Amino acid sequence: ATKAVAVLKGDGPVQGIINFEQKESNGPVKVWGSIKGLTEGLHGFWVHGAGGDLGNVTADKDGVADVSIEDSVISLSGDHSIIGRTLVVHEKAGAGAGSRLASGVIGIAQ
Repeated sequence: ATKAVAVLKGDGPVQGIINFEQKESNGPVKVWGSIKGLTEGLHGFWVHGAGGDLGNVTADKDGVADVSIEDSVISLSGDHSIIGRTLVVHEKAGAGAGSRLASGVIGIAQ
């Protein structure tokens, strides 16, 4: 199997760590992670450039956001291994204009 981890951080309160997983070169890439600091509402937090663009993420009263969804596209295994890409977040979904609030990097779960 293959595991991937990426540490994201905005300025101070904004912080999270998205985890990945793969069964084979063309296995289903399980998307799930735990973010915090954000505000109650949607938060488009995915890997820009790669094929891992999903809807948005939901936060809690204390910003605690939980991510748990399945999507076999990026495929972090084989020739099209997304492993080594960059992750970011948008100010809001359906915005169009807004500098990335945070930024990270995808890599094997050392």
